Amino acid sequence: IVGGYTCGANTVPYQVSLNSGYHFCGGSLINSQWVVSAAHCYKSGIQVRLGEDNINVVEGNEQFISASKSIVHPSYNSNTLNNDIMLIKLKSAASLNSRVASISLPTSCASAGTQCLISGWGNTKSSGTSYPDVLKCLKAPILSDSSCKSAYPGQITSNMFCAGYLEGGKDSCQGDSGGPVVCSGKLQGIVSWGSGCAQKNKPGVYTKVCNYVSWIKQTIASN
Ligand SMILES: N=C(N)NCCCNC(=O)[C@@H]1CCCCN1C(=O)[C@@H](CC1CCCCC1)NCC(=O)O
Ligand SMILES: [Ca+2]
Repeated sequence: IVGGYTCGANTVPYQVSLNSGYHFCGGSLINSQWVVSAAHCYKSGIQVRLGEDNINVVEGNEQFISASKSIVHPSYNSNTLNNDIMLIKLKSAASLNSRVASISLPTSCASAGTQCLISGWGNTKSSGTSYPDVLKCLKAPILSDSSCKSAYPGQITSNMFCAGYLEGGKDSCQGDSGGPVVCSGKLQGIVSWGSGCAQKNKPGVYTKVCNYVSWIKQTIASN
């Protein structure tokens, strides 16, 4: 997260860290047994880490659970990142508590202008590399689809939306992938892609979760 702020230990209890010997992507707990992340974060051998703040220090509120199965969206296109969403099931249910909680799915999509909270352990430098060990947060509004499509001509589909600032300075970045974009208490987005980080006229692009609610519900009930 570039231009963001330290969230504060466990203030975003639904945030998860996907670990394969190291943290490689973020994710969101939707219930005691299921996590939603980005399809491009797909990998074999994933351990889901919950109740995390500093990812390099065992602080006492963590829950480390292995993934039993991963399901990438049937229409995921790795070339364009359209349908960038994947569901991960935990080998055993997590114990929900004040520091480990699930995030609600949207009943409807949000509109441009709505403020959202994006979080992660990704790079904090636009022109450089510096990875924080504690969770970073960023408040940013959903931008109009016209602003989004003007920035990325011919690359934005109906399954995507832009969020951030056209002036640059604040944006998600490498390492934030798969992380949550929560607006009005609902999971509205998943950190997907962008062009660099915090660059003028190059906002972040996110998977539009509201379009996948039915798929999510059907898939988790049958697995
Ligand atoms: N930058 C912002 N605002 N948010 C960070 C999102 C992180 N996602 C990626 O880096 C993804 C991860 C999967 C590989 C690609 N990669 C990118 O962002 C690519 C985007 C392109 C990949 C192929 C489909 C078209 C878009 N580029 C990164 C960059 O431009 O720096
Ligand atoms: Ca820790």
